[PDB]
Amino acid sequence: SFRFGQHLIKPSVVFLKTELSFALVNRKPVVPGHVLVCPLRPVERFHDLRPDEVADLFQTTQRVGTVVEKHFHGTSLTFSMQDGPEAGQTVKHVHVHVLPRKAGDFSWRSEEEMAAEAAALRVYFQ
Amino acid sequence: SFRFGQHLIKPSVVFLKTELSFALVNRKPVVPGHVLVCPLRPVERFHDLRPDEVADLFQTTQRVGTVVEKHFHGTSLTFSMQDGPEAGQTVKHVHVHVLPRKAGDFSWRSEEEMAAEAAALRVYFQ
Repeated sequence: SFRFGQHLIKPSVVFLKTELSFALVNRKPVVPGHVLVCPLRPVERFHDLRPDEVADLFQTTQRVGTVVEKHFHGTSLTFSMQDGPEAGQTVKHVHVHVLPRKAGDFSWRSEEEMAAEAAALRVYFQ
Repeated sequence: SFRFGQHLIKPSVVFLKTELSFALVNRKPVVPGHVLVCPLRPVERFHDLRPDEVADLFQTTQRVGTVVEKHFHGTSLTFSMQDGPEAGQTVKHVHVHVLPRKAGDFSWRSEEEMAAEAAALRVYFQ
């Protein structure tokens, strides 16, 4: 349904889609609620996004961060974008990792279980 | 000159200031060209920025990242925002760390030396 690098995400796991971005649940979160926010348009590097895709990528990231920090009971969030091969980018598509954080906080999901974290998450988005 | 948490940055070390954001050189970069991009307005948490401050924080971060990746010869960039106490936020002011990255890449500056990286950097900004 949704394009992410050279993988096709099923909407079942996509919990937000805006005018220019989309958000998905992780097949292997680093921590609970580890979600990703990407631009719909498939570009590998951050300097490739027109300015609007940027305002829309990060406005959406603000929103999502708040939801997962709430739903997953964290008290802080970590945002991180590995921009390019020497920075960690495996899948070649701009993407921000949003991880909720817990006091002294510090794998493989089933298409249906991820499908469950997704529906849970859609609820906070009006 | 510029407010960052409860420290007052001298413009000598500020190399970019937009309509709503500013960028500074690090008194102790983790790697060369480790710069920070913050909202002018002093808020501690990312959900506190109105939407425009967000579009302006991250459009500016796009620009800056490109400059430091160039000037400092990296081939990738790492962007990371420690949003809140349980995520690493020491100084309590929204801020994105932009670090240039190098193939297998992997402290205290003088007000005047930082003042030098700054002037160097201002040059790429028209």
